[PDB]
Amino acid sequence: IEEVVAEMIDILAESSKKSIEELARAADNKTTEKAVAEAIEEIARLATAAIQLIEALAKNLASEEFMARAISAIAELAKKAIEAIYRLADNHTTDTFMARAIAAIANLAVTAILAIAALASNHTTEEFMARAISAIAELAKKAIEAIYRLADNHTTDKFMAAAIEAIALLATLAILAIALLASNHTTEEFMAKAISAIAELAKKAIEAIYRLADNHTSPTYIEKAIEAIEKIARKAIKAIEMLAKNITTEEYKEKAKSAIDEIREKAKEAIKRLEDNRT
Amino acid sequence: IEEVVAEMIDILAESSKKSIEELARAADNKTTEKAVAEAIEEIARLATAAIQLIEALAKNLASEEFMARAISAIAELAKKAIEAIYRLADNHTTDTFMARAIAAIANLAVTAILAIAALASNHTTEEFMARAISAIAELAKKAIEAIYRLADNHTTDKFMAAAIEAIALLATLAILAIALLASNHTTEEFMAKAISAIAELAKKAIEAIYRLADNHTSPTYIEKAIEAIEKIARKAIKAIEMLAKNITTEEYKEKAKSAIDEIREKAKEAIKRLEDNRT
Amino acid sequence: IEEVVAEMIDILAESSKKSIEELARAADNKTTEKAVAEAIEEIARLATAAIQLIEALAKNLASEEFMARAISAIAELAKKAIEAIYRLADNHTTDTFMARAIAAIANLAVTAILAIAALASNHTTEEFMARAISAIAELAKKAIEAIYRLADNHTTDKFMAAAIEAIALLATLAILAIALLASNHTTEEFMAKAISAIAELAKKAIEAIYRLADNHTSPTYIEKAIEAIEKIARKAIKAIEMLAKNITTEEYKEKAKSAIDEIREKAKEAIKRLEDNRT
Repeated sequence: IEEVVAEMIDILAESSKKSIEELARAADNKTTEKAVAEAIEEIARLATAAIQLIEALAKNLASEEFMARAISAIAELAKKAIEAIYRLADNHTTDTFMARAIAAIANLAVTAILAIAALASNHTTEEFMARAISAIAELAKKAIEAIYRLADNHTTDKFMAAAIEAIALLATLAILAIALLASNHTTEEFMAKAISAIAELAKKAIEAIYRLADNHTSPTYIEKAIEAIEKIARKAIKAIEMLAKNITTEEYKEKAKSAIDEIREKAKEAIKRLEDNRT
Repeated sequence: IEEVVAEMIDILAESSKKSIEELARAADNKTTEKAVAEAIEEIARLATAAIQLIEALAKNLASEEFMARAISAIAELAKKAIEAIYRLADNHTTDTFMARAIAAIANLAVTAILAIAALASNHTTEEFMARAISAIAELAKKAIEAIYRLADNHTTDKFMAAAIEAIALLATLAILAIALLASNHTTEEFMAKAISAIAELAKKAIEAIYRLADNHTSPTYIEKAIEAIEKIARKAIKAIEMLAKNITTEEYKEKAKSAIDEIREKAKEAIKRLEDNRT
Repeated sequence: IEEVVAEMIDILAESSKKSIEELARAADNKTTEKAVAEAIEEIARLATAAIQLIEALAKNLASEEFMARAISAIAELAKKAIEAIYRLADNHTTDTFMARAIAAIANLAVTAILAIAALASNHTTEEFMARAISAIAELAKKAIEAIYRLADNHTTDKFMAAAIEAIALLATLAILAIALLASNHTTEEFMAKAISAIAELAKKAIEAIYRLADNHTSPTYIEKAIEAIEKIARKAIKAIEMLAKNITTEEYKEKAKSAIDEIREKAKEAIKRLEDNRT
């Protein structure tokens, strides 16, 4: 009975969340930063382990109802961990450790997204697939935002550039993950939302990278930021287009065409602002 | 040829065993405590990594004989790692690190249990599944006492509660894992053996939590211990109940209810005296 | 679309590689030996992480060329990390840290090989499997040399014995992995090539261990070295034989008989010279 298996999943989830919180609460009472990073590491490893366990267990589910429960559980684990890591990250003074917290957030997000994507591939109901797609989008945006806020506190362009790199992958993979699942929708309504979700991800990543990039002093890194931004846009456009290639009603695609145009105009404007501020 | 795959699995196991003890042996002559904790984590990683590798290798096996060896290998790894961690944990003076050691064992035990469950799910023969049931029970019991033994030498009570929770999950997860495997049996005698295993785990876990509670100083903790105990009891009973539902013969059922009756009252017995030890 | 999954794989591979080079670059300018080791741990985990992600994704591919891309990607990941680690290991003065470095190199190679082995099992065309066998063999040979070069820099015979062990495990598993993959060849031309790969691996591992053993002063470790060499030879010979039973043409078998003989003669020569060096 998967109900019992889903219960096994819940048990793992609640404990993981509980452990994460207490460890976080413990970290607030510690002084030396190396140990604070360890608290983040413990949170990161626990979340990664639990996600891996739940996924492997989730493959043994035939019921979408229970598969949605596993995905629902997995997403909250990621979000909870990301928040815990973020607030702990606010207490770091060394960019190296702040970079590691950023690294941890990205890797959790990638792990969670890919896990959800792999599970979501087995859904026949579009409603549940839309929820999985929604979860991925929310995870990507959350992780990207956390990284941005942390990035403002770096002094080294190299570390800010490293943050930019991490954001780009979160954007790319999330889009790709969404694309694979969105390709499997027969309902036109849900397909339009994926385009909307993708567009928002593109806008978020592009804006964040711009804002970090605007704080660079070295031309070499700003050029890397510019390179990164358009690649996100080009990826997003293909995703929207390919999904649009398989939809028949133009009403929704005209908005999809609008989405493509907005992504371009936002990206072109962002890059344009960056080049104008270069020497 | 699975013989070769089993040979790869065996090689992985022996190497893992070799590394774990050596690291443990090294740790006994080092002080610091940080390095001993590092050794424990390394041991945890070795066992977890090896178990994950072995499972993945074991999943491509069709012959049950080789799979039982794989299940046995996983069981042996845990016991060696657990025993090693326990003896090393006794060499720490800072209770926090012993609490961390408890975390490693619990997470380690869970990894092994689910792995065995996943392998055992592919068995058609009740005999080999029965070996897995005993193994899972033995892993939980070994880990639970190990956690129990460690809790007695520390000074901060809440970590006993942290230990108590960890104990609860081992009991909790083991029961469900046992339930899933027992569910695939057609012969009534073996189901009774599984119920007995469940009963032993429950009493084992419940007694431990009780023994920790008398060593607690503040009132809220025993209520949590009480909370922990009862959740274990109701489920185990429910698991036994649902398994008893699958028996047609009148003889065995009285023992299943006997198991239920013993689990309830003994649990009741443990808890109420705590109220006598409660303020 | 498998292209999209392969596209996701591409992002992960380049990024892991991106991070690996950067971590290596940072490590070379730092002074605390632990921080270099810390970077190595990061290199190991990231390399391990990407493989863990890629493998699960690659299993969802139907086109074999894309599977070969994944095998290639995994292979390139391992080599890059190993090379990076070696460069860092040369900067260690303490053998203790070097033993850990040896472990990391070994563990990465094992991870990649097993991943490829699991992936390679899904190829029906002998051509790509021959590439898969080749990739595994080259990874093994590369890892053996890196460890061998590092072993030359140790002062403690015990740590070299650990290095000898590390070489042995890689040789054995690669040989066994190749055997499993070679078992799936129908063309005798291709089966003979797998035998050749095994023979080269055997001679290489034996050669490394022999040269390391000559630098020992203690008989106890050299006796372990004879043991180490001999176990490898026995495994390789039987592996080649098992492959030979499924060959129908006597011509290729003579090469296998030759291959076995070359392995045997190499081992006795190696062992005998070691016996001449005992007191």
